[PDB]
Amino acid sequence: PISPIETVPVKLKPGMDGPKVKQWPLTEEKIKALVEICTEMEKEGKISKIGPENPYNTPVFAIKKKKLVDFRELNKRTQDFWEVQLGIPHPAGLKKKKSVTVLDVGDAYFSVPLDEDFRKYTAFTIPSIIRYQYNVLPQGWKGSPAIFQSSMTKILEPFRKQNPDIVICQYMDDLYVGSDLEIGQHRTKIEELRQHLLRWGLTTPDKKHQKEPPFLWMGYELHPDKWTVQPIVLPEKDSWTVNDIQKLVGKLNWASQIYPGIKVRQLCKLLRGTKALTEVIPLTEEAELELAENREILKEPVHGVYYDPSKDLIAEIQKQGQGQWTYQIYQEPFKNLKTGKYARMRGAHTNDVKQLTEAVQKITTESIVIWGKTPKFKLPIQKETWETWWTEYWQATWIPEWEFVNTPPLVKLWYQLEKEPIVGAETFYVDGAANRETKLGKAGYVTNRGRQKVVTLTDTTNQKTELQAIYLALQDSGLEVNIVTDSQYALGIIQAQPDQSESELVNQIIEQLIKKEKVYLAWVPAHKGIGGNEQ
Amino acid sequence: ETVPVKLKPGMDGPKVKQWPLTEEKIKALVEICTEMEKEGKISKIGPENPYNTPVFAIKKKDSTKWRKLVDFRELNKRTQDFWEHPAGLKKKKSVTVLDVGDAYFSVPLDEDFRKYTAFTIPSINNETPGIRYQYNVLPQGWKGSPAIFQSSMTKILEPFRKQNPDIVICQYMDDLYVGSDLEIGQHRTKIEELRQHLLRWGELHPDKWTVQPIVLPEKDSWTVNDIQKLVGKLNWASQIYPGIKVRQLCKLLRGTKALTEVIPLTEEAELELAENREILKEPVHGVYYDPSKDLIAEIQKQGQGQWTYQIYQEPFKNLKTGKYARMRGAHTNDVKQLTEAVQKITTESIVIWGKTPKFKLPIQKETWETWWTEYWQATWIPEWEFVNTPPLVKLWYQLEKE
Ligand SMILES: CCOc1ccnc(CCNC(=S)Nc2ccc(Cl)cn2)c1F
Repeated sequence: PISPIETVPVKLKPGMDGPKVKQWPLTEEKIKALVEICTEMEKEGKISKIGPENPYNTPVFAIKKKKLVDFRELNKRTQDFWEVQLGIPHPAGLKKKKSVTVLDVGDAYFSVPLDEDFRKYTAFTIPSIIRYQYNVLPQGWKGSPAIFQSSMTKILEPFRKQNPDIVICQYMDDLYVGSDLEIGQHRTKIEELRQHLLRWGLTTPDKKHQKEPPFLWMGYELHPDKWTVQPIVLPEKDSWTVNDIQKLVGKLNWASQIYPGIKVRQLCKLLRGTKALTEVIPLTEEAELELAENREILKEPVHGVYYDPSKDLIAEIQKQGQGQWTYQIYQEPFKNLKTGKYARMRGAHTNDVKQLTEAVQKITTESIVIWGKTPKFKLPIQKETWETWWTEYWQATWIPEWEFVNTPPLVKLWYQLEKEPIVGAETFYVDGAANRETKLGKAGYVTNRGRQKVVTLTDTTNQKTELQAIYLALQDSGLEVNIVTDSQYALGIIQAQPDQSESELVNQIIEQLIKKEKVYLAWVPAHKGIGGNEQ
Repeated sequence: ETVPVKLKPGMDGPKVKQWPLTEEKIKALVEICTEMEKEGKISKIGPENPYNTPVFAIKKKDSTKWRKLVDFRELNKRTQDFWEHPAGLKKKKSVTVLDVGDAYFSVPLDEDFRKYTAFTIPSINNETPGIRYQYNVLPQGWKGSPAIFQSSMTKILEPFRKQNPDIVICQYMDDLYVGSDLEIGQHRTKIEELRQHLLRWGELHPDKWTVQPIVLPEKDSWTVNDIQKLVGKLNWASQIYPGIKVRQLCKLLRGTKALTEVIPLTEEAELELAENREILKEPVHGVYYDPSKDLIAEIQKQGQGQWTYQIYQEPFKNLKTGKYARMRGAHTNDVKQLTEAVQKITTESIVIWGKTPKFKLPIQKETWETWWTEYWQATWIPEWEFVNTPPLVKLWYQLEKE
């Protein structure tokens, strides 16, 4: 079962040499075992056998399947090749076919010729209480895969060209063939293909010995016209361990994409303070009620369809809460191709709108991979909202063709600072300062209306104070307020209308800001002669 | 023949990932490459080659034809420098650019360097492994290419350089810049003339941009707020013009008056202001283009399709500054605008210093990388980083000569 395809030229990483590790003694039952098995590989097509030349010993232990090797060293010293599998084909990107067959090309590695000037660098050793090398791609070797694929890739080119309506997909030691030919028509080409791969040493299984739909995928159950979320159910446990929860919460998270509604906030709770992975944790009632309610959900599986080039792509989104979004792409309403959820945190600043934007951006690229197209978007945001937002934002932002959808809750702007001072509205001259080293400071205000205030702050920083000043101002002030400040940092923050932060304090302010009728914020240079900021 | 080329010592071939592409672009690319394969300009490669460079496709302006584009930024960064600039075009009245990418295909590439030019045509949904190739000729968008073709280029142009030592021609990458003072009439003809002279083997206005002044507000009646804002801008300004005075003003601002409060200007203050207006009438002194150091490009989004930029090698010592008003078509697309922008600016630096500046773009990496290619149109790709527009710098440049 050898192949007459020209080997690819393999080199050892420059400046390095073939292995020299030692072979470790073995039972006599394992000696006489590898002995009479190698004898096989030899007459066949695999091994050769050598002597004192090419002293590149490579470990050769044996374990039974209740011969084998280890090139760890070799591998280390072998060059690098190209990206074997920059990512796996996700179901939503497939089109329905009339018939699908998969050909397991098992020992295809060993069917491919190795680079002769390289075989050298492969050596054996079998102590009799007997030294070989390789001539074909060996199980475990760095380049076997990348090479075998490539080989396969060429071998298929003609056929693929001659039978264009036939879609072959290569994955590991497997071939995925689909088509829109009536049955017998398909079977025939399958053998044509199969006998083609055999006209090259790569032997495959007879239709009598082949795999049958549906097929299991990235958790999917695949049929020629429909895919189904391989139903899943959590275990009923009497004693829950740390690791257990971790794994559950993990498996639970995966699911939430397909079955949005799944929750784990109360399980994640169980992990707080864990002393050891093997620890056993009690189950909050809230914790049980979640498990049960989650299991109800994970009951009725999910049915789906494939991608019809003919129809356009639609992606719609909803905000499951603050910063957590749910999306579903499809062509025929309710005929979902894909569904998903994202739930991101942040830094000193963010707002639903921009977050919505980021979701969109993700979906796009995700789509571009799956369909090489970006879907039309159905966004729970008013055009005016979007409009007034982006045209004013400091950063460059955009959204491909999208269209509003009144599917509350809608993402809106929780507030908007005035563009000019509010006439007849108090004017606070906030200012904050604290001694860097000693976390302790003060921060107060003084209005044109002669109102005043200042609080001492035990344990704080500068910005915490500045922001605080501003917070104060906001607290006691009224629906209309003018606030001058010299905080470079504070300016930006607020400026950018954030509606969610990591800082409780910032959040504090955000609430306040939301609460007021009209708020104008002004910045002025620090420590100059500028009044208010002077007194 | 082909001259031996090498990477700078120690360095190794780029191994940059292929960003996913749209079908539309892929089909186009596949088509393009297959043709180019037949012609022997490129050739499929194997896995023993572990290098990679990004590629994509862009339809040229006033063209409905798909153009293949490769990002050799990394690679160029790594190829040995080859040691092989006109101040004319800088001053010229009009300039037009010529794409001679083709020139390069004619010439072969050292066989030992070829490996490095490995690039990859991706497949959708990862359905098929990618299509890998490497050049056999001198590739377009490579810094080594214009270099190795330099020689031939000269002679090719000589008969025009001689026939017209009144016109200027600077080459940069796949680009050929030519500028004369003749009216567009006698101009386009000489360009189109030259153009033919090239086909044989096989507008712009530099005199209108340089730097602008910082116009300052001017109102009938000033309020506390007004004064403050003003003072703010100046103070910052002083960083460029240390002569800027802001005392007289900062006095008026003494007390805790409502922002809306109106305030009359001290005659003393009026002078102060007056003096600053005077200063700000011209770019500060002592600004020299150093060629040993890198050229920088900062861009601020001003809103309303408005964009402001400054080119500098050192902070507060800009060499040039400008504005850019979006082009009717980006009615709603920030990324489109920014790209166009970035483009002009690079183009200008080329004219001026014939050297690409590094950008500081006010935009998320994510955003920029999902779509920039979709609006790009140039044989070259400048360097760039992403930032958070400091609120000050904007309110300042928003104050440009309108
Ligand atoms: C387990 C699915 O196998 C494959 C995976 C990836 N690609 C192919 C070939 C492409 N076939 C196409 S367009 N669609 C398609 C539809 C249903 C099923 Cl069950 C398999 N393939 C496959 F056959």
